[PDB]
Amino acid sequence: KIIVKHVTVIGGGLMGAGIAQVAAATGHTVVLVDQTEDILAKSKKGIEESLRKVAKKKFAENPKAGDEFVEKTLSTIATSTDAASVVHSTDLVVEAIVENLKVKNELFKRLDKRAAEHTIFASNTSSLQITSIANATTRQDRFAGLHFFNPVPVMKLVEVIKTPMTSQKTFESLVDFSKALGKHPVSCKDTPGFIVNRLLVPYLMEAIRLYERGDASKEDIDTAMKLGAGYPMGPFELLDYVGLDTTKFIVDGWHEMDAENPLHQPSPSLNKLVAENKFGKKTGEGFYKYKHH
Amino acid sequence: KIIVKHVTVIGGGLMGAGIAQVAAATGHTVVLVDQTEDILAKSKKGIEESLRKVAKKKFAENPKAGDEFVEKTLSTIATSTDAASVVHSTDLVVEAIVENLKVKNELFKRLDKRAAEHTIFASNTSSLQITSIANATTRQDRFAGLHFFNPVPVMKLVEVIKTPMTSQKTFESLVDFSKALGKHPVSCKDTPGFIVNRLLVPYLMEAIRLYERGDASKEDIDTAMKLGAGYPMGPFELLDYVGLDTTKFIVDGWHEMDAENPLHQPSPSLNKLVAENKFGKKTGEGFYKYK
Ligand SMILES: NC(=O)c1ccc[n+]([C@@H]2O[C@H](COP(=O)([O-])OP(=O)(O)OC[C@H]3O[C@@H](n4cnc5c(N)ncnc54)[C@H](O)[C@@H]3O)[C@@H](O)[C@H]2O)c1
Ligand SMILES: NC(=O)c1ccc[n+]([C@@H]2O[C@H](COP(=O)([O-])OP(=O)(O)OC[C@H]3O[C@@H](n4cnc5c(N)ncnc54)[C@H](O)[C@@H]3O)[C@@H](O)[C@H]2O)c1
Repeated sequence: KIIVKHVTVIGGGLMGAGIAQVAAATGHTVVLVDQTEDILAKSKKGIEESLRKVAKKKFAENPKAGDEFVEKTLSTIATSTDAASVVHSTDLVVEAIVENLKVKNELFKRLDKRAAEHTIFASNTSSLQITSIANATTRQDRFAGLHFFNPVPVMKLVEVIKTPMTSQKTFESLVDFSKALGKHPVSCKDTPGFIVNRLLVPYLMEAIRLYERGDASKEDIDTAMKLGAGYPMGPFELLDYVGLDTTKFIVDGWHEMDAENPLHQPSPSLNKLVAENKFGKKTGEGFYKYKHH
Repeated sequence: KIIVKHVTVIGGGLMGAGIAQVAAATGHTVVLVDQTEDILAKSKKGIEESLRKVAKKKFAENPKAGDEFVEKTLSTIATSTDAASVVHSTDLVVEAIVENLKVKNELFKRLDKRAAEHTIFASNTSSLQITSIANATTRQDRFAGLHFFNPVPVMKLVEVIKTPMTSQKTFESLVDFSKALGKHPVSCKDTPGFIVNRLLVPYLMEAIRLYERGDASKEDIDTAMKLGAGYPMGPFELLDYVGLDTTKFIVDGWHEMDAENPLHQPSPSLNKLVAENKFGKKTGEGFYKYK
């Protein structure tokens, strides 16, 4: 077996940055990639802030030990603006850039040419077909989905997505990598939503519909699911948390593919908030208003 | 206003006994009704056991008081095999009998003729139209749904289901009672599944379907929802907890009442387990095997 040691993370946004942090804090050598040296600087700055915050809590009894912990993790994270310049010596590429099929394919089609023969390619895409992105290369046996959850340093789950072309060898290596990250990998076919979103999102939509239908208030529904179902967050609270735009985008996709399916019918309230740019906790307001920090 | 103090709980089963216990534990006078003395005898025994299990921990430093707390509570629960003889002056009737609409209606239609004027009637039914029961009486203004969750003494949520005919006075009385029970009432219309089950059951069926499609294993799905969604139990673990037959029954109902809706399509796997009497934990086996 070829064990993942060097990881190239493409995209230093909410997800990528978190993936880089966890990979680096667990002993992997990482190269975080993004479009500009500024974006990278900002992303790395966010990773530091997050680590120091974790350190000031784990090593509360010893600041020096906390600093060392942060410095060692942070120092194993290099940054480059062109992934092509470093994949020839990387073991795994984890992509977390814009959720646009064409962009991702252009990305992987090119990297395919620079990457070492054993290099595995993985996409953290939530709504696109791993199979579609994989066929943008001739490395399908070494391509799969590696789906994380926000905040990455905190959420322990990772969905390892296998296309009909992914090799068992590629699959096992990602499972191993997942455990090496301190996460718990689960397996799922390359089907829309995979496991979590496929069971989570349609439920959140049903919650919105029960509310639009006026059967009960948002507040009551949230109370009902937290106390009655034991959920950490009521559905409206979670919607604002994951992002109403993020959610609408996923559902539009499903609706597009099967407009006749009632489960994916659009939500007026959801569309309205998104139109009004009320994306949730991101913009200080979604279905609920939040204290603009 | 109408302050509920004397309560009639019809049905001393899983839900019934729990409602009786919490009502009694919170200072209400309670009369528990069921079909036989043996059933009632066992129901009241289960209540005593549950109360004692608690007292032993809470009154460790003073067992005497603990036993008195239990004594007081049990002595505030009466039992009867004849509902009609009890409702003449009760403030509230909470029903939790077999999920059969006919039986329920006959029950309430009969009791409507016995209950005092101010008496409020309420059903704990999960998959039935509160309206399809209130109309079985002429007390529609004092009829509502009051849906509790198992274990009643643990679950703090209570869904107060109001119908178009339900009085506001009746509504606020049930809300006040819910709070008196130390519970937290939420409001919903007499729409199927109310809030909780309406949003939970279909999700659980979807989990089964993902499994039946061959997309992932039950274990991973369970793990996925626990770690990825922060749920206490994975869907299959929960299905076995709430009961597979219980669930199937609710899904079939919605399926018959609207066979066009994809969320209510029957599950081969679910039906099979029910057929071969594998109902979940309460049977030692459902999607998983226990003990
Ligand atoms: N945030 C979530 O809830 C979540 C959870 C799981 C998976 N995802 C998936 O992860 C991916 C990124 O999500 P995000 O929330 O981290 O996004 P984001 O907008 O926070 O960050 C994306 C980063 O990608 C960079 N980027 C865009 N195009 C690029 C290109 N051609 N080359 C290099 N870098 C490029 C941007 O500059 C940006 O810093 C998406 O595919 C999304 O569907 C999101
Ligand atoms: N998941 C649950 O267990 C749950 C949760 C919420 C609501 N409910 C609802 O609560 C009610 C009962 O559920 P349960 O789980 O307590 O059931 P159960 O079968 O444990 O207990 C019902 C009790 O009702 C008695 N009963 C039946 N018909 C009667 C009649 N005509 N008169 C007097 N007693 C009668 C039985 O003998 C039995 O002891 C149902 O309407 C159901 O839909 C169940």
